[PDB]
Amino acid sequence: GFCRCLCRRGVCRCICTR
Repeated sequence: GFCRCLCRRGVCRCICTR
């Protein structure tokens, strides 16, 4: 559904999510 840098306030996760 979305493949970008999922940056959360404390942890950044750049992955590929449906």
